[PDB]
Amino acid sequence: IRGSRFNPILDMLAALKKGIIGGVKVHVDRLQTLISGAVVEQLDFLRISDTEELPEFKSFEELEPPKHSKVKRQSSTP
Amino acid sequence: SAQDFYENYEPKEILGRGVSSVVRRCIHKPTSQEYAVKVIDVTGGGSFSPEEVRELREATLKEVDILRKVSGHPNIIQLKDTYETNTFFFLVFDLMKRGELFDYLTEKVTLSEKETRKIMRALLEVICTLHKLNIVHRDLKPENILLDDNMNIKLTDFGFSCQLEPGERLREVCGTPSYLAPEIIECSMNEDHPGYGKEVDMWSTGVIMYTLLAGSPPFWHRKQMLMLRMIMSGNYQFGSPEWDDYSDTVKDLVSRFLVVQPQNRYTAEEALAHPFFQQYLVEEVRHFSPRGKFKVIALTVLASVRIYYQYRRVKPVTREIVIRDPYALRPLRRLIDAYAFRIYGHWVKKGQQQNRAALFENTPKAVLLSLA
Amino acid sequence: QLTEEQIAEFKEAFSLFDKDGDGTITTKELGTVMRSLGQNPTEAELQDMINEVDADGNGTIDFPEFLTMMARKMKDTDSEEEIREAFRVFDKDGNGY
Amino acid sequence: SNSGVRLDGYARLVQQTILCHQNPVTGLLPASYDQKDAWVRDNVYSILAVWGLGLAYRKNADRDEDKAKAYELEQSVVKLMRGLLHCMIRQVDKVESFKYSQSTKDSLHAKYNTKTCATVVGDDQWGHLQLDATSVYLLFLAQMTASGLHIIHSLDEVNFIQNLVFYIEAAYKTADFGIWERGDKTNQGISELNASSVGMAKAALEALDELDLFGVKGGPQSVIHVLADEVQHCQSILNSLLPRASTSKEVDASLLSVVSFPAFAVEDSQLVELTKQEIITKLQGRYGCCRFLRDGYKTPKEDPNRLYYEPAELKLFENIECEWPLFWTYFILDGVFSGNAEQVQEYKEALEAVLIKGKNGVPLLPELYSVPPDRVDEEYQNPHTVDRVPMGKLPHMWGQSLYILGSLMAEGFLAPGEIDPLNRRFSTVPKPDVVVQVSILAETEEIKTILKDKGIYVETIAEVYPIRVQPARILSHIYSSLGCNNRMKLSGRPYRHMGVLGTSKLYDIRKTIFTFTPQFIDQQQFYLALDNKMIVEMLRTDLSYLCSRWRMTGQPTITFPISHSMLDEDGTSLNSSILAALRKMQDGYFGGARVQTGKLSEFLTTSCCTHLSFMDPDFKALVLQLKETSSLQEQADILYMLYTMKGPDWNTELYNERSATVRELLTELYGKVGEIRHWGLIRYISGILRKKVEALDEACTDLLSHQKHLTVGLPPEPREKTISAPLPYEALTQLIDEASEGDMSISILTQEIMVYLAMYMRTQPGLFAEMFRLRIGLIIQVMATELAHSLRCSAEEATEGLMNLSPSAMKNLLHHILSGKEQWQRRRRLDGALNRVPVGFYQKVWKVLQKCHGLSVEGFVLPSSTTREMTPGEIKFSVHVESVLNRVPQPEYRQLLVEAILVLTMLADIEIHSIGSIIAVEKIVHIANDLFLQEQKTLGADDTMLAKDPASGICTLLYDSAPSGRFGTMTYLSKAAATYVQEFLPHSICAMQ
Ligand SMILES: Nc1ncnc2c1ncn2[C@@H]1O[C@H](COP(=O)(O)OP(=O)(O)OP(=O)(O)O)[C@@H](O)[C@H]1O
Repeated sequence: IRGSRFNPILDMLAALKKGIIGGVKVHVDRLQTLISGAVVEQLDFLRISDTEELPEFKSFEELEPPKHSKVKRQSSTP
Repeated sequence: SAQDFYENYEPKEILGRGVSSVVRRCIHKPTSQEYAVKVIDVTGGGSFSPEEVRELREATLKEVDILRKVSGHPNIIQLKDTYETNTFFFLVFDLMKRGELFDYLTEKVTLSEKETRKIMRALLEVICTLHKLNIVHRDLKPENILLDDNMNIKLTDFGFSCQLEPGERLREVCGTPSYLAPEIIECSMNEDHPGYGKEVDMWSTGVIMYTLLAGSPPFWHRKQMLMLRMIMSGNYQFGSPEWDDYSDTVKDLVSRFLVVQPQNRYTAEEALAHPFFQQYLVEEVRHFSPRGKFKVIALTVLASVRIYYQYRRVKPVTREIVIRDPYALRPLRRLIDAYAFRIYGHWVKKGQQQNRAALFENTPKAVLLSLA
Repeated sequence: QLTEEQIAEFKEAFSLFDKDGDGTITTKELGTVMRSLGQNPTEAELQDMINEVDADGNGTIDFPEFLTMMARKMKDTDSEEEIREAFRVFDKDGNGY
Repeated sequence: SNSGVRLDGYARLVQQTILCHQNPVTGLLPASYDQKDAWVRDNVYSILAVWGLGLAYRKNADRDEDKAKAYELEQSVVKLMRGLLHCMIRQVDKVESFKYSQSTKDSLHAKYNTKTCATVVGDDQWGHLQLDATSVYLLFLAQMTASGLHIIHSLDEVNFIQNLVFYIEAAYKTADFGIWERGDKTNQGISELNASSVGMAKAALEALDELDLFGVKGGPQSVIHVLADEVQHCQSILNSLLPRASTSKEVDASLLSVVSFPAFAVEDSQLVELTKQEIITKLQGRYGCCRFLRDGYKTPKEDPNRLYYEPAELKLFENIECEWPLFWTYFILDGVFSGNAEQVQEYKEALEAVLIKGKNGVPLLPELYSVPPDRVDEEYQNPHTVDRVPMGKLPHMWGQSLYILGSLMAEGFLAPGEIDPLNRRFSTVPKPDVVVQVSILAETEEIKTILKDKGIYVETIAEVYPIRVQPARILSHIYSSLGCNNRMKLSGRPYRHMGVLGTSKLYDIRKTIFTFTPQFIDQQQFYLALDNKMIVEMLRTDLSYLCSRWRMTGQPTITFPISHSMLDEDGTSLNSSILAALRKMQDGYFGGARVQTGKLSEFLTTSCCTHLSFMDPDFKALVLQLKETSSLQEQADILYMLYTMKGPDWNTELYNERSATVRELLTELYGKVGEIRHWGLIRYISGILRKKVEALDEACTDLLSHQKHLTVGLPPEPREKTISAPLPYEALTQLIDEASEGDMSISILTQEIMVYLAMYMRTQPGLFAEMFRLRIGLIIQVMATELAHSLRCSAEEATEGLMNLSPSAMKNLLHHILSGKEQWQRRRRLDGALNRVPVGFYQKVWKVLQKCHGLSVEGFVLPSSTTREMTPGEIKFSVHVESVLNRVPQPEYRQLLVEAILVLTMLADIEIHSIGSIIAVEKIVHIANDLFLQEQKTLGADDTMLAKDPASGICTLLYDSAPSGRFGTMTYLSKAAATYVQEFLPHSICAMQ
């Protein structure tokens, strides 16, 4: 999102928000609304596993802001 | 450029106004500071010719040059960053949470002895520092001096102040009508007197001290001509019921600070050498003959006897005297003066027409006022 | 105008006024000095004296305040009254000197 | 699992406490006890626990029992919401009638009956105006819709919701009965503005800004369009009206519901902390927090079987007010929501003790705790010392539901992001900055060329064919057709003006991008746009306004066409002011905003674009004389007479080819005069046309938000009725016209003056300080007198000069007078005319009345028995004091009385005693005048110096005398007051300190 590539990303995001991108119709809404009322896949084999310790899975986490430069998403600056 | 200033300083709510300037707070984005930014235009809304614009630009560049000359002084205001655009001036300074000396003085009417002592000490320090660099401010006014959270006074308005050289004198006529020396009026009569000098700042300090102590400017009249004649004549007087309860050192300092003759006026170094600003911590060279010890013992006994009489010399309420004259009681006079000032505290701003001495009328409003 | 000897005498008097060096004459030290001299001022009278001598209500006396108080002018009648009172206090014995 | 057991226990507790009174068929829960009545707010707050339990149960999916329980809870919530929606649609007539002319008799009833969804009470036996309940219902409906639940279900229901939004958006300028449904402290059938109401309404409008009620499957035809100007006005009102509760209450515990989890409608976290601290200091008790100071609800006195309590609450209801644990639940919610953990633990520990057990050991939250009648004096002498007893609704559904929700939040079974999917938790995050974009368009080729040779590149009106530019009236008429349903007798949004925040955004209709100019550039509506200095000044003002808040997503865009009216006399170059403004903005800085010049197509790439789906498909002798007369002022005069006698709408028959009515001739004359720029008959034309300044009601409510009183016209005793509450535009215009009477131009001058006052209040809220009431008539008299003094002319010449001055001159003169800058007699007259008094004057007068039997002002009397009835912080006491002091019609005498009162207060501070009699300030000032005359005679002043007032008997030198000094009037007033005190003392003085 830095440098001269800032504009194409905004154009693609606006195309996604409009409703149709690349000849394909898409819908934009909150994740919680989309999840509710939808079919969910069940993976019950993990519970049946006899492993003493359940494996730990690392999920995507929010990246904390830096405390040295504090780049608060400045302009494109070509 | 302007883009760098915009990305570096964030305009905020207005903190002050001028003849053609607006003062607003700014925040230094890399540092999250609380500095102040001053915005002054060039064309004045298209109301003046480009000659006025170029004169204003020259004044601003002279101001920033003089300020950068004296940069680094903690007592003097500092110019952190300067910017120049086609139609706007951007300057960065240090913001203070306290107002100017005018606001504090009009709130407190009269300040304490320690406060006035430290204020004149700081003013003497800054003026002697300026003299060391051959700079004349000649615009020392109570409104033009500010304060901070530490009750420290910092001189500002350096747009007026310019560099000087030995052997040359200036001739411009200006300033507050009550803040002029006999030198300026002598020069401006027709052509006789050479020009400006150094003692203008000394009389500025004197009138500052007089205004802070007595609560009113030493010279004030309903007519411009009368007040300029009184200032030129140098016929100032000390109030009878106001200056009685003060130490003699302040009378002497004010008297030598208001001397009409520039040659006889005390220098800043001479003022600093006075015992009023002199302080002592500890010494071990106080040795003399037994005659000195006897004199010290006698003086100590005299001082003890003097303080032994302070409580018995106090006066009672004396309600009858209050009926005849409410000015006899100093606390009552101070209270009524403070109440009167609080009633009319919204008519004290810049301008010779209305000032603190307007509120006070010591002269009797009788047939004698007709004579002039 | 003052003198160096006068300044030294005032400093010595200020130092001797308080038993402990703290820059203040202190109400307790002044009361003890008064009792030692042979006087018993009232608490209200002492508080009134402290308030009158001081320029505000802080309730403490500094050396510049003492110097300013000693700088007052008694004129003529007050001076002779003061010296007569001092002589009477000093002349406790019935000798006339 | 342990979590499953805890959830089962919580569900059992909820079923046994709240859900046991589900009341099928309708689904509206009874409001506890033997009431058999349903409150919409109570039901909405009670359903929160059920909604939270359902949300928690939904997470533990993949099981039939858990899925069934979650579905049952969600369907119960949906059924309750649908029952409330049916209840509210049952008063479509009331909603539509309230949409025009806001009155307490037109709003829907707050009290709704049980099953069969009928009305249980009449329209006059209860307070049927509570915008807070409807607004919180809308906000919670939006929250549930965003969560995933389907509640709003029909296009007719969507239109009804839009009508409800239009009904609620006017909350910032109307007075309701509040949450307590009792108005101020004394009921007396009165209502007043409440901060909670406007805050919750603003939060509701923010929640429904662009929400899709049909969910992910919804289309463009099922979205709400909510304007941002009203929300910003509400925010400003709240910011200027949240150092206390309201204009009458110093503090209310209901203010927590604005600065906490419910609706999160507050910014400036420092103000939130200050409000919480003051609420804790003034309301916290041993069994919760009291509702507000001086409340008599549930008291052992005051005849509980009575209403409209008389003003006798001096000390009866003081220090013995009841305490409600629901505010403790609100505090624990606030602690557990944002970032607090220790506060949650301490508040839970405190609340666990005040809990009362029920059947089978069930927790129950009592409604309030009341002081026993026997131990009343002990509580009065020793506050918060006696022990209260539980009484009221033992199973308080609101408090129990709030406590259950808080406990579920604290236990970790639920997250803050579930109840608030609309991310309202970060409303206190500071806004970094905003960049505003502006565009300049030339009407004609000549303007474009004139801009070109001056180094500015613009685009003409043409060549931008994909983009169309019209004034704001078209946008207004377009929005007036929003939410219109002929079958349901819905008239849609009424025609209202829009601020600069509405025209800034871009609009897309019929697949075409539309840009609208700001509403202020319409010279047809009013003559204010004619002045160039006015244009640039309030353009800077609106730029600053846009740069300040900009709460709406996207970048803004401003269009500034350069018309033909601001050109110079020769008509060949632009004026200095507009050229300077363009040059300043070109440097990326104008006023207090950062701007950048550019092309509209460039701004189209990134801006705020909105799509409007709803727009998809002898008389003859007089006429001859008027035609032939010169002296255009006399021509307008004759036109006014013709309009007065027989020209309301009758054709004058001036022309033969075409019949033009009187209005056409008036418009032609106004257009002709606008070119010459002569302000001699412009006011007359404006008065004849009855043109009114736009957003006058907005200015009035902004002025009244600071606890100020306004009076219209010169004051006689009978007329000039004061205004204390916000008033509709039609009634305000009627009052202005009635005050102006036949002077017509007086109304226009008054309009200009109050609009200037409103403009100056926002920019500099320090000049109007210490002022309690503002009188336009007195101000007009003062400016006329000042101009006459300056010009040394007559009153008629002064009025003519005032009429001839430009609006910028009016603003400059008003600013100079307000500052009070430019002898002592004139200054005293100006001070008295504007009734300027010190800030602590009210407190000093209250203390004097406490320490004295009364005050005599040479007429009537002011008893000291009123000090117990009122408080120094109450505006009623201040207005009573002002009315008492307003009897004397001499401003100099008023100032003399003020300073006499001040010196009397200083004396009463000096002397510790009770006067025990009535003191006359008139006698005091007379004694002071006599003493001054005697002193002047002794000094040597002759007869011409010792003058006498023609109608006051006061020496002119007294008015000319300075306040302080050796011979100032302060000393004489003090001497006179002391002499009066000695005259009213037992032959001695009692002044000691
Ligand atoms: N750091 C600051 N914070 C707030 N206000 C300030 C600060 N520095 C200066 N000011 C104010 O801005 C003004 C500075 O003087 P300026 O030259 O802009 O005004 P002026 O009308 O030309 O005349 P003067 O020099 O007499 O003030 C004063 O009104 C002063 O109170």
